[PDB]
Amino acid sequence: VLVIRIKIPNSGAVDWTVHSGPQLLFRDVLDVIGQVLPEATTTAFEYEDEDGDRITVRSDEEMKAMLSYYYSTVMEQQVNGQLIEPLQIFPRACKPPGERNIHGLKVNTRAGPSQSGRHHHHH
Amino acid sequence: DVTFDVGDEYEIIETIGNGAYGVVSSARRRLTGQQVAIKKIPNAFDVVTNAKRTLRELKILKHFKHDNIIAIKDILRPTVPYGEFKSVYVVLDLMESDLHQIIHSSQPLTLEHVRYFLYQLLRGLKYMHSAQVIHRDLKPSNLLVNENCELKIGDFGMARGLCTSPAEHQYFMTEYVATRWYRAPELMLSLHEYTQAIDLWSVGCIFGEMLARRQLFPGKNYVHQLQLIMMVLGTPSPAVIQAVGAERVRAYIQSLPPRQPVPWETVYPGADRQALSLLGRMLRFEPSARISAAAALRHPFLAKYHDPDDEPDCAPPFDFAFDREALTRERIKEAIVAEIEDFHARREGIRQQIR
Ligand SMILES: Nc1ncnc2c1ncn2[C@@H]1O[C@H](COP(=O)(O)OP(=O)(O)NP(=O)(O)O)[C@@H](O)[C@H]1O
Repeated sequence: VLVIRIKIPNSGAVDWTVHSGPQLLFRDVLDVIGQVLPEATTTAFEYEDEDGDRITVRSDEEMKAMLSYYYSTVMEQQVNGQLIEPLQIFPRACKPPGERNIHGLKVNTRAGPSQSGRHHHHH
Repeated sequence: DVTFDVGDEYEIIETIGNGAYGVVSSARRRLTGQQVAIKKIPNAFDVVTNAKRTLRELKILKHFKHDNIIAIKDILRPTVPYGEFKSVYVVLDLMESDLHQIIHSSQPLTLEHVRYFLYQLLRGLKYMHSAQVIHRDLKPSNLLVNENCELKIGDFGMARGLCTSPAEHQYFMTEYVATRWYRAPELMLSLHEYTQAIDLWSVGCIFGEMLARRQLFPGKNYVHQLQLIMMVLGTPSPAVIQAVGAERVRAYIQSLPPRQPVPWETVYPGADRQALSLLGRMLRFEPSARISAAAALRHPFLAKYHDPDDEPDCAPPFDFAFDREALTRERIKEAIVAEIEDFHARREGIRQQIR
Protein backbone atom coordinates (compact mmCIF):
# COMPACT_ATOMS: atom_id res chain seq x y z
CA VAL A 1 0.00 0.00 0.00
CA LEU A 2 1.14 3.56 -0.72
CA VAL A 3 -0.22 6.82 0.59
CA ILE A 4 0.00 9.99 -1.44
CA ARG A 5 -0.44 13.26 0.40
CA ILE A 6 -1.77 16.16 -1.63
CA LYS A 7 -0.88 19.62 -0.34
CA ILE A 8 -3.82 21.95 -0.97
CA PRO A 9 -3.29 25.73 -0.46
CA ASN A 10 -4.75 27.39 2.67
CA SER A 11 -6.78 24.28 3.42
CA GLY A 12 -4.94 21.25 4.70
CA ALA A 13 -3.85 18.03 3.03
CA VAL A 14 -5.56 15.18 1.28
CA ASP A 15 -4.30 11.67 1.88
CA TRP A 16 -4.95 9.36 -1.06
CA THR A 17 -4.61 5.70 -0.17
CA VAL A 18 -3.79 3.73 -3.34
CA HIS A 19 -5.10 0.21 -4.08
CA SER A 20 -2.70 -1.73 -4.84
CA GLY A 21 -2.24 -2.24 -7.76
CA PRO A 22 -0.29 -2.26 -10.15
CA GLN A 23 -0.12 0.15 -11.79
CA LEU A 24 -0.07 3.78 -10.79
CA LEU A 25 -0.60 5.97 -13.83
CA PHE A 26 -0.04 9.71 -14.12
CA ARG A 27 -3.76 10.08 -14.88
CA ASP A 28 -4.71 8.28 -11.68
CA VAL A 29 -3.04 11.19 -9.87
CA LEU A 30 -4.52 13.96 -12.07
CA ASP A 31 -7.92 12.38 -11.61
CA VAL A 32 -7.61 12.32 -7.81
CA ILE A 33 -6.17 15.81 -7.84
CA GLY A 34 -8.99 17.28 -9.89
CA GLN A 35 -11.38 15.42 -7.65
CA VAL A 36 -10.06 17.01 -4.47
CA LEU A 37 -9.45 20.29 -6.35
CA PRO A 38 -12.80 20.65 -8.23
CA GLU A 39 -12.65 24.36 -9.08
CA ALA A 40 -9.41 23.92 -11.00
CA THR A 41 -7.72 22.13 -13.86
CA THR A 42 -4.38 20.60 -12.99
CA THR A 43 -2.12 19.19 -15.68
CA ALA A 44 0.91 18.76 -13.46
CA PHE A 45 2.25 18.17 -9.94
CA GLU A 46 5.57 18.41 -8.16
CA TYR A 47 7.24 16.50 -5.36
CA GLU A 48 10.48 16.93 -3.38
CA ASP A 49 13.74 14.96 -3.43
CA GLU A 50 16.34 14.49 -0.69
CA ASP A 51 17.60 18.01 -1.30
CA GLY A 52 14.08 19.38 -0.98
CA ASP A 53 14.09 20.30 -4.67
CA ARG A 54 10.70 20.30 -6.41
CA ILE A 55 10.61 17.89 -9.35
CA THR A 56 7.66 18.15 -11.71
CA VAL A 57 5.69 15.25 -13.15
CA ARG A 58 4.01 16.06 -16.50
CA SER A 59 3.41 12.47 -17.62
CA ASP A 60 4.07 8.76 -17.27
CA GLU A 61 7.79 8.25 -17.71
CA GLU A 62 8.56 10.99 -15.10
CA MET A 63 5.95 9.23 -12.96
CA LYS A 64 8.32 6.24 -12.94
CA ALA A 65 11.24 8.28 -11.60
CA MET A 66 9.08 9.62 -8.76
CA LEU A 67 8.08 6.09 -7.77
CA SER A 68 11.70 4.98 -8.01
CA TYR A 69 13.01 7.70 -5.68
CA TYR A 70 10.17 7.43 -3.19
CA TYR A 71 10.58 3.64 -2.98
CA SER A 72 14.24 4.11 -2.07
CA THR A 73 13.13 6.64 0.48
CA VAL A 74 10.67 4.10 1.86
CA MET A 75 13.16 1.25 2.02
CA GLU A 76 15.60 3.18 4.14
CA GLN A 77 12.96 4.38 6.59
CA GLN A 78 11.62 1.27 8.30
CA VAL A 79 14.89 -0.57 7.81
CA ASN A 80 15.72 1.95 10.54
CA GLY A 81 12.23 1.28 11.88
CA GLN A 82 11.41 4.94 11.30
CA LEU A 83 7.85 6.11 10.76
CA ILE A 84 7.00 5.86 7.03
CA GLU A 85 6.20 9.19 5.39
CA PRO A 86 3.51 9.34 2.69
CA LEU A 87 4.54 10.48 -0.77
CA GLN A 88 3.80 14.19 -0.79
CA ILE A 89 2.83 15.96 -3.99
CA PHE A 90 2.22 19.61 -4.77
CA PRO A 91 -0.33 20.22 -7.57
CA ARG A 92 0.89 22.93 -9.92
CA ALA A 93 -1.41 25.93 -9.68
CA CYS A 94 -2.81 26.68 -13.14
CA LYS A 95 -4.32 30.04 -14.21
CA PRO A 96 -8.10 30.59 -14.54
CA PRO A 97 -9.15 33.57 -16.66
CA GLY A 98 -6.69 34.77 -15.50
CA GLU A 99 -5.56 34.75 -19.15
CA ARG A 100 -8.01 37.47 -20.07
CA ASN A 101 -6.24 40.66 -19.05
CA ILE A 102 -9.37 42.68 -19.86
CA HIS A 103 -12.75 42.12 -21.54
CA GLY A 104 -16.40 40.99 -21.98
CA LEU A 105 -18.98 40.00 -24.60
CA LYS A 106 -22.78 40.21 -24.82
CA VAL A 107 -25.05 37.21 -24.52
CA ASN A 108 -28.67 38.25 -24.30
CA THR A 109 -29.55 38.52 -27.95
CA ARG A 110 -27.91 36.14 -30.38
CA ALA A 111 -29.93 35.23 -33.44
CA GLY A 112 -28.21 34.77 -35.86
CA PRO A 113 -26.17 32.36 -37.91
CA SER A 114 -25.47 35.32 -40.07
CA GLN A 115 -23.62 35.96 -43.32
CA SER A 116 -24.45 39.58 -43.47
CA GLY A 117 -27.14 39.13 -40.84
CA ARG A 118 -28.57 38.12 -38.81
CA HIS A 119 -32.23 39.07 -38.48
CA HIS A 120 -33.48 37.98 -34.98
CA HIS A 121 -33.25 38.60 -31.14
CA HIS A 122 -35.25 39.17 -28.03
CA HIS A 123 -35.55 40.87 -24.60
CA ASP B 1 -38.25 12.99 -29.51
CA VAL B 2 -36.90 15.70 -27.19
CA THR B 3 -38.20 14.98 -23.68
CA PHE B 4 -35.77 15.24 -20.76
CA ASP B 5 -36.21 13.00 -17.74
CA VAL B 6 -33.15 13.81 -15.66
CA GLY B 7 -35.17 13.69 -12.58
CA ASP B 8 -34.32 14.87 -9.06
CA GLU B 9 -30.60 15.59 -9.31
CA TYR B 10 -31.30 18.29 -11.91
CA GLU B 11 -34.02 20.81 -12.74
CA ILE B 12 -34.48 21.56 -16.46
CA ILE B 13 -34.58 25.19 -17.53
CA GLU B 14 -35.68 25.73 -21.16
CA THR B 15 -33.79 24.43 -24.21
CA ILE B 16 -30.64 25.86 -25.67
CA GLY B 17 -29.17 24.19 -28.73
CA ASN B 18 -30.23 21.69 -31.39
CA GLY B 19 -28.57 19.51 -34.02
CA ALA B 20 -28.59 15.93 -35.13
CA TYR B 21 -27.48 13.27 -32.64
CA GLY B 22 -28.99 15.34 -29.82
CA VAL B 23 -30.65 18.36 -28.24
CA VAL B 24 -29.16 20.47 -25.47
CA SER B 25 -30.90 22.21 -22.58
CA SER B 26 -29.96 24.50 -19.70
CA ALA B 27 -30.35 22.93 -16.29
CA ARG B 28 -29.67 23.54 -12.63
CA ARG B 29 -28.30 20.88 -10.28
CA ARG B 30 -31.03 20.76 -7.68
CA LEU B 31 -29.36 21.00 -4.29
CA THR B 32 -26.18 22.89 -5.20
CA GLY B 33 -27.85 25.27 -7.69
CA GLN B 34 -24.98 24.89 -10.12
CA GLN B 35 -25.94 25.71 -13.71
CA VAL B 36 -25.25 23.09 -16.37
CA ALA B 37 -25.97 22.05 -19.94
CA ILE B 38 -27.64 18.68 -20.46
CA LYS B 39 -27.46 17.04 -23.87
CA LYS B 40 -29.99 14.35 -24.61
CA ILE B 41 -29.12 11.88 -27.35
CA PRO B 42 -32.43 10.08 -28.04
CA ASN B 43 -32.21 6.45 -29.23
CA ALA B 44 -28.41 6.62 -29.42
CA PHE B 45 -27.78 2.93 -30.16
CA ASP B 46 -30.44 2.57 -32.83
CA VAL B 47 -28.01 3.30 -35.66
CA VAL B 48 -24.53 1.78 -35.83
CA THR B 49 -22.86 4.99 -37.05
CA ASN B 50 -24.61 7.20 -34.51
CA ALA B 51 -23.64 4.59 -31.98
CA LYS B 52 -19.90 4.78 -32.78
CA ARG B 53 -20.11 8.58 -32.96
CA THR B 54 -21.58 8.61 -29.45
CA LEU B 55 -19.02 6.22 -27.93
CA ARG B 56 -16.39 8.29 -29.77
CA GLU B 57 -17.73 11.44 -28.14
CA LEU B 58 -17.76 10.10 -24.55
CA LYS B 59 -14.23 8.59 -24.71
CA ILE B 60 -12.75 11.75 -26.21
CA LEU B 61 -14.30 14.12 -23.68
CA LYS B 62 -13.45 11.86 -20.76
CA HIS B 63 -9.82 11.89 -21.84
CA PHE B 64 -9.50 15.67 -21.87
CA LYS B 65 -9.45 18.19 -19.07
CA HIS B 66 -8.65 21.61 -20.47
CA ASP B 67 -10.27 25.02 -20.03
CA ASN B 68 -10.57 25.41 -23.78
CA ILE B 69 -12.20 22.01 -24.37
CA ILE B 70 -15.78 21.34 -23.30
CA ALA B 71 -16.01 19.02 -20.32
CA ILE B 72 -18.34 16.30 -19.17
CA LYS B 73 -19.40 17.05 -15.60
CA ASP B 74 -21.75 14.07 -15.43
CA ILE B 75 -23.36 11.29 -17.50
CA LEU B 76 -26.70 10.19 -16.11
CA ARG B 77 -26.80 6.52 -15.06
CA PRO B 78 -29.43 4.39 -16.82
CA THR B 79 -32.81 5.05 -15.21
CA VAL B 80 -35.16 2.24 -14.28
CA PRO B 81 -34.89 -0.24 -15.93
CA TYR B 82 -32.22 -1.16 -18.49
CA GLY B 83 -35.35 -2.00 -20.44
CA GLU B 84 -33.59 -1.60 -23.76
CA PHE B 85 -31.85 1.60 -22.66
CA LYS B 86 -32.25 4.16 -25.44
CA SER B 87 -31.49 7.80 -24.69
CA VAL B 88 -28.15 8.96 -23.23
CA TYR B 89 -27.92 12.08 -21.06
CA VAL B 90 -24.63 13.96 -20.69
CA VAL B 91 -24.11 16.96 -18.38
CA LEU B 92 -21.65 19.68 -19.41
CA ASP B 93 -20.49 23.20 -18.61
CA LEU B 94 -23.22 25.67 -19.46
CA MET B 95 -21.95 28.02 -22.18
CA GLU B 96 -24.01 31.15 -22.88
CA SER B 97 -23.25 31.63 -26.61
CA ASP B 98 -20.97 30.75 -29.49
CA LEU B 99 -18.41 32.35 -31.74
CA HIS B 100 -20.70 32.31 -34.74
CA GLN B 101 -23.30 34.25 -32.79
CA ILE B 102 -20.53 36.63 -31.66
CA ILE B 103 -18.82 37.09 -35.04
CA HIS B 104 -22.16 37.89 -36.60
CA SER B 105 -23.89 40.51 -34.42
CA SER B 106 -24.03 44.30 -34.22
CA GLN B 107 -21.82 43.91 -31.18
CA PRO B 108 -18.23 45.19 -31.41
CA LEU B 109 -15.55 42.56 -31.92
CA THR B 110 -12.17 44.31 -31.58
CA LEU B 111 -8.73 43.13 -32.72
CA GLU B 112 -8.21 42.29 -29.03
CA HIS B 113 -11.20 39.94 -29.05
CA VAL B 114 -9.80 38.17 -32.10
CA ARG B 115 -6.39 37.85 -30.41
CA TYR B 116 -7.86 36.31 -27.24
CA PHE B 117 -10.35 34.07 -29.02
CA LEU B 118 -7.74 32.86 -31.46
CA TYR B 119 -5.27 32.28 -28.57
CA GLN B 120 -7.72 30.12 -26.56
CA LEU B 121 -8.68 28.16 -29.64
CA LEU B 122 -5.05 27.43 -30.48
CA ARG B 123 -4.41 26.52 -26.82
CA GLY B 124 -7.07 23.80 -26.67
CA LEU B 125 -5.89 22.49 -30.02
CA LYS B 126 -2.23 22.13 -29.10
CA TYR B 127 -3.61 20.04 -26.29
CA MET B 128 -5.94 17.96 -28.48
CA HIS B 129 -3.37 17.58 -31.25
CA SER B 130 -0.70 16.10 -28.92
CA ALA B 131 -3.28 13.44 -27.95
CA GLN B 132 -3.06 12.69 -31.68
CA VAL B 133 -6.66 13.79 -32.19
CA ILE B 134 -7.93 15.71 -35.23
CA HIS B 135 -11.26 17.51 -34.68
CA ARG B 136 -12.10 17.67 -38.40
CA ASP B 137 -15.18 19.88 -38.16
CA LEU B 138 -14.07 23.14 -36.55
CA LYS B 139 -16.34 26.12 -37.29
CA PRO B 140 -17.39 29.20 -35.28
CA SER B 141 -20.61 27.53 -34.14
CA ASN B 142 -18.67 24.60 -32.62
CA LEU B 143 -16.71 27.02 -30.44
CA LEU B 144 -18.73 27.90 -27.36
CA VAL B 145 -18.32 31.28 -25.71
CA ASN B 146 -19.44 33.13 -22.59
CA GLU B 147 -19.70 36.75 -21.45
CA ASN B 148 -16.07 36.71 -20.21
CA CYS B 149 -14.82 35.46 -23.59
CA GLU B 150 -13.96 31.98 -22.44
CA LEU B 151 -13.77 29.86 -25.58
CA LYS B 152 -14.29 26.12 -25.47
CA ILE B 153 -14.11 23.65 -28.33
CA GLY B 154 -17.17 21.39 -28.76
CA ASP B 155 -18.53 18.72 -31.11
CA PHE B 156 -16.14 15.76 -31.11
CA GLY B 157 -18.32 13.33 -33.05
CA MET B 158 -16.38 14.09 -36.24
CA ALA B 159 -12.97 13.63 -34.62
CA ARG B 160 -10.78 10.76 -35.74
CA GLY B 161 -7.20 10.05 -34.80
CA LEU B 162 -4.35 8.27 -36.43
CA CYS B 163 -4.14 8.05 -39.62
CA THR B 164 -3.46 4.34 -39.16
CA SER B 165 -1.17 2.20 -41.29
CA PRO B 166 -1.68 2.96 -45.03
CA ALA B 167 -5.27 1.83 -44.45
CA GLU B 168 -7.40 3.52 -43.86
CA HIS B 169 -6.90 6.46 -46.11
CA GLN B 170 -9.83 6.29 -48.54
CA TYR B 171 -12.10 4.93 -45.77
CA PHE B 172 -10.70 7.80 -43.63
CA MET B 173 -13.51 9.80 -45.33
CA THR B 174 -16.28 7.51 -44.03
CA GLU B 175 -18.61 8.34 -42.55
CA TYR B 176 -17.99 11.98 -41.66
CA VAL B 177 -19.53 15.00 -43.46
CA ALA B 178 -18.64 18.68 -42.98
CA THR B 179 -19.36 22.08 -44.52
CA ARG B 180 -16.91 22.68 -47.35
CA TRP B 181 -16.35 26.22 -46.10
CA TYR B 182 -13.94 25.21 -43.35
CA ARG B 183 -12.84 22.01 -45.10
CA ALA B 184 -9.15 21.54 -45.78
CA PRO B 185 -7.65 21.05 -49.27
CA GLU B 186 -6.40 17.53 -48.45
CA LEU B 187 -9.90 16.57 -47.43
CA MET B 188 -11.24 18.22 -50.61
CA LEU B 189 -8.62 16.72 -52.93
CA SER B 190 -8.10 13.25 -51.41
CA LEU B 191 -4.42 14.08 -51.02
CA HIS B 192 -3.67 10.88 -49.08
CA GLU B 193 -2.10 13.01 -46.31
CA TYR B 194 -4.31 13.59 -43.27
CA THR B 195 -2.85 15.11 -40.11
CA GLN B 196 -3.61 17.56 -37.32
CA ALA B 197 -2.91 20.16 -40.05
CA ILE B 198 -6.50 19.48 -41.19
CA ASP B 199 -7.73 21.50 -38.21
CA LEU B 200 -5.33 24.33 -38.91
CA TRP B 201 -6.86 25.13 -42.25
CA SER B 202 -10.13 25.51 -40.36
CA VAL B 203 -8.48 27.89 -37.84
CA GLY B 204 -7.24 30.13 -40.68
CA CYS B 205 -10.80 30.30 -42.02
CA ILE B 206 -12.11 31.16 -38.55
CA PHE B 207 -9.33 33.69 -38.07
CA GLY B 208 -10.12 35.37 -41.39
CA GLU B 209 -13.81 35.21 -40.52
CA MET B 210 -13.24 37.16 -37.25
CA LEU B 211 -11.26 39.91 -38.99
CA ALA B 212 -13.78 40.55 -41.81
CA ARG B 213 -16.85 39.36 -39.89
CA ARG B 214 -17.89 37.34 -42.94
CA GLN B 215 -17.24 33.76 -44.10
CA LEU B 216 -13.94 33.49 -46.00
CA PHE B 217 -14.85 30.78 -48.52
CA PRO B 218 -18.63 30.32 -48.59
CA GLY B 219 -18.75 27.94 -51.57
CA LYS B 220 -22.15 27.08 -52.99
CA ASN B 221 -21.00 23.62 -54.15
CA TYR B 222 -17.84 21.59 -54.75
CA VAL B 223 -15.98 23.28 -57.64
CA HIS B 224 -17.16 26.72 -56.49
CA GLN B 225 -15.51 25.99 -53.11
CA LEU B 226 -12.43 24.77 -54.92
CA GLN B 227 -12.56 27.97 -56.99
CA LEU B 228 -13.18 30.54 -54.23
CA ILE B 229 -10.06 29.26 -52.48
CA MET B 230 -7.97 29.30 -55.63
CA MET B 231 -8.97 32.94 -56.16
CA VAL B 232 -7.00 34.15 -53.16
CA LEU B 233 -4.41 31.34 -52.89
CA GLY B 234 -3.75 30.94 -56.60
CA THR B 235 -3.62 27.49 -58.18
CA PRO B 236 -1.93 24.55 -56.38
CA SER B 237 1.68 23.83 -57.40
CA PRO B 238 2.26 20.87 -59.72
CA ALA B 239 3.44 18.73 -56.80
CA VAL B 240 0.07 19.00 -55.06
CA ILE B 241 -1.84 19.00 -58.34
CA GLN B 242 -0.16 15.65 -58.98
CA ALA B 243 -0.93 14.55 -55.41
CA VAL B 244 -4.69 14.53 -56.07
CA GLY B 245 -6.25 11.14 -55.53
CA ALA B 246 -9.52 11.14 -57.45
CA GLU B 247 -12.25 11.84 -60.09
CA ARG B 248 -9.95 13.05 -61.55
CA VAL B 249 -10.40 16.50 -60.00
CA ARG B 250 -6.76 16.29 -60.95
CA ALA B 251 -8.42 16.80 -64.33
CA TYR B 252 -9.84 20.35 -64.11
CA ILE B 253 -6.91 20.91 -61.87
CA GLN B 254 -4.78 20.06 -64.90
CA SER B 255 -7.19 22.36 -66.71
CA LEU B 256 -7.63 26.07 -65.89
CA PRO B 257 -4.98 28.78 -66.21
CA PRO B 258 -2.38 28.64 -63.47
CA ARG B 259 -3.30 31.54 -61.17
CA GLN B 260 -1.27 33.47 -58.63
CA PRO B 261 -1.83 34.09 -54.91
CA VAL B 262 -3.47 37.32 -53.71
CA PRO B 263 -1.49 38.87 -50.82
CA TRP B 264 -3.57 38.79 -47.62
CA GLU B 265 -2.84 42.49 -47.40
CA THR B 266 -5.25 43.14 -50.30
CA VAL B 267 -7.89 40.56 -49.25
CA TYR B 268 -7.91 42.17 -45.77
CA PRO B 269 -6.77 45.73 -46.63
CA GLY B 270 -7.22 47.37 -43.26
CA ALA B 271 -6.04 44.45 -41.12
CA ASP B 272 -3.30 44.06 -38.51
CA ARG B 273 0.17 43.35 -39.86
CA GLN B 274 0.81 40.50 -37.43
CA ALA B 275 -2.61 38.87 -37.66
CA LEU B 276 -2.22 38.62 -41.43
CA SER B 277 1.27 37.15 -41.09
CA LEU B 278 -0.05 34.35 -38.90
CA LEU B 279 -3.17 33.89 -41.05
CA GLY B 280 -0.86 33.37 -44.01
CA ARG B 281 1.11 30.65 -42.19
CA MET B 282 -2.11 28.68 -41.58
CA LEU B 283 -3.76 28.74 -45.02
CA ARG B 284 -1.71 26.70 -47.49
CA PHE B 285 -2.58 23.90 -49.89
CA GLU B 286 0.14 21.53 -48.69
CA PRO B 287 -0.63 20.39 -45.10
CA SER B 288 3.11 20.26 -44.37
CA ALA B 289 3.66 23.98 -44.98
CA ARG B 290 0.96 24.83 -42.48
CA ILE B 291 2.23 26.15 -39.20
CA SER B 292 1.37 23.95 -36.20
CA ALA B 293 -0.98 25.03 -33.42
CA ALA B 294 2.02 24.60 -31.06
CA ALA B 295 4.16 26.99 -33.15
CA ALA B 296 1.27 29.34 -33.82
CA LEU B 297 1.00 29.83 -30.06
CA ARG B 298 4.48 31.37 -30.36
CA HIS B 299 3.63 33.81 -33.17
CA PRO B 300 4.18 37.51 -32.26
CA PHE B 301 0.46 38.14 -32.82
CA LEU B 302 -0.36 36.10 -29.74
CA ALA B 303 2.75 37.22 -27.78
CA LYS B 304 0.60 39.08 -25.21
CA TYR B 305 -1.06 35.83 -24.07
CA HIS B 306 1.64 33.28 -24.70
CA ASP B 307 2.60 31.19 -21.67
CA PRO B 308 4.83 28.15 -22.35
CA ASP B 309 4.02 26.73 -18.90
CA ASP B 310 0.27 27.29 -19.34
CA GLU B 311 0.05 25.46 -22.67
CA PRO B 312 -0.03 21.73 -21.81
CA ASP B 313 0.23 18.72 -24.00
CA CYS B 314 -2.25 15.91 -23.29
CA ALA B 315 -0.31 13.41 -21.28
CA PRO B 316 -1.14 10.00 -22.56
CA PRO B 317 -2.16 10.17 -26.24
CA PHE B 318 -5.76 9.20 -26.96
CA ASP B 319 -6.05 5.61 -28.19
CA PHE B 320 -8.36 5.41 -31.20
CA ALA B 321 -8.28 1.64 -31.69
CA PHE B 322 -11.76 0.59 -30.74
CA ASP B 323 -12.49 1.93 -34.22
CA ARG B 324 -15.96 0.53 -34.77
CA GLU B 325 -16.33 0.61 -38.58
CA ALA B 326 -18.24 -2.69 -38.71
CA LEU B 327 -18.22 -3.83 -35.08
CA THR B 328 -21.82 -4.86 -34.35
CA ARG B 329 -24.27 -2.30 -32.95
CA GLU B 330 -24.94 -4.21 -29.71
CA ARG B 331 -21.31 -4.47 -28.64
CA ILE B 332 -21.20 -0.70 -29.13
CA LYS B 333 -24.11 -0.17 -26.78
CA GLU B 334 -22.18 -2.34 -24.32
CA ALA B 335 -19.17 -0.04 -24.54
CA ILE B 336 -21.23 3.16 -24.18
CA VAL B 337 -22.75 1.49 -21.13
CA ALA B 338 -19.19 0.48 -20.22
CA GLU B 339 -18.48 4.21 -20.01
CA ILE B 340 -20.97 6.02 -17.70
CA GLU B 341 -20.41 3.14 -15.27
CA ASP B 342 -16.67 3.52 -15.16
CA PHE B 343 -17.32 7.28 -15.08
CA HIS B 344 -19.25 6.94 -11.84
CA ALA B 345 -17.11 4.04 -10.61
CA ARG B 346 -13.99 6.20 -10.68
CA ARG B 347 -15.26 7.83 -7.49
CA GLU B 348 -14.00 6.36 -5.11
CA GLY B 349 -14.04 8.74 -2.22
CA ILE B 350 -10.76 6.92 -1.55
CA ARG B 351 -9.18 9.73 0.41
CA GLN B 352 -9.27 11.61 3.71
CA GLN B 353 -8.76 15.32 4.34
CA ILE B 354 -6.90 16.52 7.44
CA ARG B 355 -9.11 18.75 9.60
N1 LIG C 1 -22.10 22.82 -23.20
C1 LIG C 1 -22.96 23.68 -23.96
N2 LIG C 1 -23.34 24.84 -23.46
C2 LIG C 1 -24.14 25.62 -24.19
N3 LIG C 1 -24.60 25.30 -25.40
C3 LIG C 1 -24.25 24.13 -25.93
C4 LIG C 1 -23.42 23.30 -25.21
N4 LIG C 1 -23.23 22.21 -25.96
C5 LIG C 1 -23.89 22.34 -27.10
N5 LIG C 1 -24.52 23.51 -27.07
C6 LIG C 1 -25.35 24.02 -28.16
O1 LIG C 1 -26.20 22.99 -28.58
C7 LIG C 1 -25.89 22.67 -29.87
C8 LIG C 1 -25.90 21.23 -30.03
O2 LIG C 1 -24.91 20.49 -29.38
P1 LIG C 1 -23.98 19.58 -30.21
O3 LIG C 1 -23.08 18.83 -29.34
O4 LIG C 1 -23.13 20.37 -31.18
O5 LIG C 1 -24.84 18.51 -30.93
P2 LIG C 1 -24.29 17.42 -31.95
O6 LIG C 1 -24.28 15.91 -31.59
O7 LIG C 1 -22.89 18.08 -32.28
N6 LIG C 1 -25.10 17.87 -33.44
P3 LIG C 1 -24.25 18.58 -34.65
O8 LIG C 1 -23.94 20.01 -34.34
O9 LIG C 1 -25.17 18.47 -35.94
O10 LIG C 1 -23.03 17.72 -35.06
C9 LIG C 1 -24.54 23.18 -30.09
O11 LIG C 1 -24.35 23.61 -31.37
C10 LIG C 1 -24.47 24.31 -29.27
O12 LIG C 1 -24.77 25.46 -29.94
